[PDB]
Amino acid sequence: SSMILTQFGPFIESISGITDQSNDVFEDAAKAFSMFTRSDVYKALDEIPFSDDAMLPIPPTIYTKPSHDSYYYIDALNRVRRKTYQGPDDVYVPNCSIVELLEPHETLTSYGRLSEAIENRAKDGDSQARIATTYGRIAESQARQIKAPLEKFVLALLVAEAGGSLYDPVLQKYDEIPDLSHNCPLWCFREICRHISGPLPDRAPYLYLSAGVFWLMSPRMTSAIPPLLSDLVNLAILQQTAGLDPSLVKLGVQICLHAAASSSYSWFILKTKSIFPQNTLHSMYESLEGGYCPNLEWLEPRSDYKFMYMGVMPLSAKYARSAPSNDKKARELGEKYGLSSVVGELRKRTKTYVKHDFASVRYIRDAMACTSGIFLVRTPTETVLQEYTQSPEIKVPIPQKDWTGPIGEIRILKDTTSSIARYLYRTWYLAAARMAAQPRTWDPLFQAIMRSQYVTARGGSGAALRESLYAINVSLPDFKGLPVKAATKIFQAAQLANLPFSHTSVAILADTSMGLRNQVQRRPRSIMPLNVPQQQVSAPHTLTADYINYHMNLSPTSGSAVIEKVIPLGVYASSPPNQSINIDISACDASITWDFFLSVIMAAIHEGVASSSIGKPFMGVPASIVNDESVVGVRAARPISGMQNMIQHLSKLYKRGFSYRVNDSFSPGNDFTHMTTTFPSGSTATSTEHTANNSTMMETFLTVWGPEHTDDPDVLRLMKSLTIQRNYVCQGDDGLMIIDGTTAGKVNSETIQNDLELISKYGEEFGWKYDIAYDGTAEYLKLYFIFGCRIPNLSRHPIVGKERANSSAEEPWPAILDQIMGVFFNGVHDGLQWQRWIRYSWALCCAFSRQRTMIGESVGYLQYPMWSFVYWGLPLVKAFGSDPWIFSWYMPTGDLGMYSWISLIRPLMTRWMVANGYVTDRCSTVFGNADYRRCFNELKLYQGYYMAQLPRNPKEVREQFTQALSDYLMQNPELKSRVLRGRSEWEKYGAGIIHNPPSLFDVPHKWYQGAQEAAIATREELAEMDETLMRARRHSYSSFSKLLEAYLLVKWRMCEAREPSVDLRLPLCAGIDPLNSDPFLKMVSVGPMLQSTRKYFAQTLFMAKTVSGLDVNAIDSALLRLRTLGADKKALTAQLLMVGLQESEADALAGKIMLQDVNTVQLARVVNLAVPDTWMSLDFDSMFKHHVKLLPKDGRHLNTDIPPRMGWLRAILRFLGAGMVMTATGVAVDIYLEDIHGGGRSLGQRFMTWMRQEGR
Ligand SMILES: C[n+]1cn([C@@H]2O[C@H](COP(=O)(O)OP(=O)(O)OP(=O)(O)OC[C@H]3O[C@@H](n4cnc5c(=O)[nH]c(N)nc54)[C@H](O)[C@@H]3O)[C@@H](O)[C@H]2O)c2nc(N)[nH]c(=O)c21
Ligand SMILES: [Mn+2]
Repeated sequence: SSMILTQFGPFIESISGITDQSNDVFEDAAKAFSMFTRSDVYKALDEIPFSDDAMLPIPPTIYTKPSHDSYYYIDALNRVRRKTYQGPDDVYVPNCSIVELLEPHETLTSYGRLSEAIENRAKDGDSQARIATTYGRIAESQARQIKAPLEKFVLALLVAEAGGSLYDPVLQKYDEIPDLSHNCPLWCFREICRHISGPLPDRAPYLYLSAGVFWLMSPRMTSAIPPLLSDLVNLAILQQTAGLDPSLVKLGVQICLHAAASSSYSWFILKTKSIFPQNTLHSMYESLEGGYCPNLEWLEPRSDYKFMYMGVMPLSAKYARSAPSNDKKARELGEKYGLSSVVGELRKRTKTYVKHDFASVRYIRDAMACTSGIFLVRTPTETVLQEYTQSPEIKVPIPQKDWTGPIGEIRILKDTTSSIARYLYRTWYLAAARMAAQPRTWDPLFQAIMRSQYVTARGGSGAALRESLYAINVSLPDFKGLPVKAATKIFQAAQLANLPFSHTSVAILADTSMGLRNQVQRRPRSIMPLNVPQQQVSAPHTLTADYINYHMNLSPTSGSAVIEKVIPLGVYASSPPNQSINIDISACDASITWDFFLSVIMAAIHEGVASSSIGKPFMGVPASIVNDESVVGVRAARPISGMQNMIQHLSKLYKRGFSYRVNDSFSPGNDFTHMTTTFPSGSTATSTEHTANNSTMMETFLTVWGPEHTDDPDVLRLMKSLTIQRNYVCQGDDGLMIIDGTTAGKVNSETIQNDLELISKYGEEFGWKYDIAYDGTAEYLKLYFIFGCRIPNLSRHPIVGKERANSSAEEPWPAILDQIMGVFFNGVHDGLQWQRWIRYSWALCCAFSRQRTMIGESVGYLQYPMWSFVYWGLPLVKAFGSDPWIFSWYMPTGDLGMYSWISLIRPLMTRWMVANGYVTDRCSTVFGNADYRRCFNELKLYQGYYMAQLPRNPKEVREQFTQALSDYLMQNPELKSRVLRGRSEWEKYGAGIIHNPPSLFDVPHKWYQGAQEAAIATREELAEMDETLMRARRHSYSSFSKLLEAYLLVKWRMCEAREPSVDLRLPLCAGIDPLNSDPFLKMVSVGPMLQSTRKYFAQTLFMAKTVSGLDVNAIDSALLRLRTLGADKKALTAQLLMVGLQESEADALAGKIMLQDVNTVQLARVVNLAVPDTWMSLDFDSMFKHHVKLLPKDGRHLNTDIPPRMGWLRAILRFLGAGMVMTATGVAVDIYLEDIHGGGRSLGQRFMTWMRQEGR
């Protein structure tokens, strides 16, 4: 596009596969991006000759909106509240005018901020002004839920799309993805915005600033415009990068337009977010006529979550959707929110898919990508008042007469009881007893670990803890003058370190400060962070819960990444013969209260733990005496253990309820403490606890309640065939009920429906509202599955979206780079069209790679070379004269990735350097006669490589602090004695061998550092970071890292492509089909990762956990390095003593390590090699084992042989080979070791040098 094509022409061709990429062009393009004014982006958009198919009616009511005033009021407690009109949910930001409340900005006369007068008038308690300030502040907060200005993302899209269709190297044809003239989201963006600016020279409807927003002073501007615009941009990019059906995309825009047309965008999106999934995913195959699905076997023990692929299951009518119909509800929702045309259009299209195949799952995926991806926002006041207000309705309470007299704070549940609580009790009692009986529980190291779990940089309600203690004349050290963020639990630990349990006890009842975090397609999550003393006392609860989840049930301990959400389980559960019910418990925290659960759980633990903990303190808490009115009449003083003493103090808090301090920053005058029985989300127990009750109640239902409430033979059979150990997987409030079918097909839908209704009624008995879904679909941990195929949900990963719950300003450049790289990796995992996605990312990165630096009137610029992004993981499109698109997005990160792409075109690079004057008489074992040193410096390859490795963020009372922390951790004398023994032992057997000895004595320093890096950076500090970056760019190098220089000595031969590991007609991941060549062939040739990645990697460490503050992978690395470096057994023993272990254990594990055959992944850590995040979804284990041959294609070579004592080389060598195979576009190929320049022996010594030199 002339304007665009004129300014980025050369760069546009370098990322389209037409021209080689070069830092000169990359950086020129970067300069061009930064010099582009916002209005120019809109002018560029004006040049696009949009097509009629990219247009649709834009509701005039989007622009003319009411005054915010009728949407708020002042309540009885003088809190600015949101006035409700559409219902209990209608509490978000309303769609109203905004210009009347702003004062023009000094320099940007066309933009304005909330009037200083209104705010000050609000600070002065005026009611009308408080309301206007609230609305103004919350509208802004809504507009800030993005990573950066939308104009950056649009400009990047224009620049990358000007490259036109992309030629697929494998399919050997150009893609047929429509050009921007057909992009309805973009057309809307341009039109809506143009209509708003009107005659104004400024085209941007609002400006996204570092801490706030300014709105274009147009009477046509609305508080709903930013969210609307943000959705459009995402949809614009996804249509070009995921190849989304343009027609499905228009439906999505329609929905957003309707949201802006309503009285509240966020609210409208919340009420209609189910449209696309319900009418596609949840209504597929009413008529199944064919296609294939996975046939997996769930290996034993089912708890390993390991699966094996056995082939494909031919689909027929026998498998058509049998679950309840949702047509009625689906159409009702549409009719009610003015979207029936969209519902019906979606229903009509869905019924046309009578075969389950790539085409159909892609259809679902596409549809599901259209849902708004905004991070919903509302004031903290509103979140508090809605999420902490109502308790659960216990329909069948525990009889009052079923409790004994008190034993301190608790009451025992009689065994006479008829309550079903009876079972909840036994289970926790049992677990507590076995937990407490474990010898490890009484190991000082174990207790240090439990005491360190909550010693972090995160807040722990510091202010309130200091006040509760102040009220009893217990003043904590201030550490006046220490450069650390005081509002951290690490700081809290330091303050409490030398105080007895008895002095801080009262803090257990102190207020809890509320936090907040916004979510996509969901209402705000509240964050109630307990303080150190509260977390300490919660240990018994947490431990018993872990014991249950570890020994008594089938449960996930997943994070937020797709790589750790046991994808394999979903495939299995959703694959016909099998069926899965998605069971969930809504309002979980508010349902785990004292009346039923907590009073029972506290008692069961307090009693089940009695004998094992008899006369000992625990984690710092002393034993004591409690009032005993247990047995009727008699009343004595009863001795209890430390562990019991904890439960004793915890019960008081649980029983009393929690006090949440709410400081609504967005609502002037909204400061208050709110009491509620709703469970804390920031307790070490929360998740594990909820997981334990989930499985316990489900178990009780399958064993007792259910069977006793029906005589239906079939329902009794179904129930009896299920077990929480084999058919029910849970985590927190989410659960998956997996019903293995049979040869005779799947279990009767009606029989399942009956047994689900029983579950529903059963929950009402103890206050749980089960959110059960039976729809032929599987849902668990936010991943969606149908017929064994994963459906990535693109709407949940907003490209421009970003969660900003507070008013603090965004992190300083270049933190945005990490976020952009994160956006890129989401695309890889979500399976976007690889070429279009790669090209786009390059444009996006380039658009953020340049930042203006100020140094006292000296205007300069920080510039990250294109090579820094390669290092971070972004694959090259074409360089050094190579063919285009030969590099896959599965190229590893850092050194391993650098090694991979370089090895792929090494000869080419050499040939290119000479052809361009980079020649020397000096011959290189890697680049021959190529003057690589002068080449890599001139094209900033070394600079980018080294710049990519710098931090992207600024960085007597000292002895006192570190010492306090030290006392906290080294509380128990036995632990210290262990570490010291290790130290004097390290001198004799380990010192000199390695210099990276991990040690408990390090924790205090690691913690101090953490409390420091948590504080806010100073202006000067930011400068030092920039200067560090500029220094690295100005310096000239002569080599890469020592490890990379060593890998480059290794050469390979790529041979025969691998045979398919799975059927080519089999849909595993929607979007990953024959139309997405690289990802598809990789999936097919390599094969999917069929085991939980947590369970897999948990097998690559000698020790699962350690003190919070040390790295388990680091300890595992130190041990393995000492072994490799020839150190003696006693040296590993010394290392293990320094990390808290007992001599007996130390000597044993150490002796075990000396003789163990370490697997590829675990041993590879000796040189810091890690399995790439992007590979986690594929069967990398198989690649290392059977597809990276270390015996040259034609036999043994002198240089390839592995020296007798260097068998550990094979591990490292496997990673290098796999690196090249995965980085090469197309099918995974068998790679064969061809050469090692100086031979294996010389190579091993080279790595040993690196090993012993670390931290020197
Ligand atoms: C000053 N500074 C800002 N950020 C970050 O910038 C953001 C908000 O800032 P802002 O309004 O203060 O920053 P400006 O980017 O500079 O806005 P701006 O008005 O954007 O840039 C000014 C003008 O420079 C012009 N320009 C850009 N590139 C070039 C170029 O290559 N050559 C020439 N001749 N002009 C250029 C262009 O006209 C443009 O309007 C913050 O959030 C920070 O994170 C910094 N980050 C680091 N590490 N170090 C810094 O010294 C620094
Ligand atoms: Mn669920």
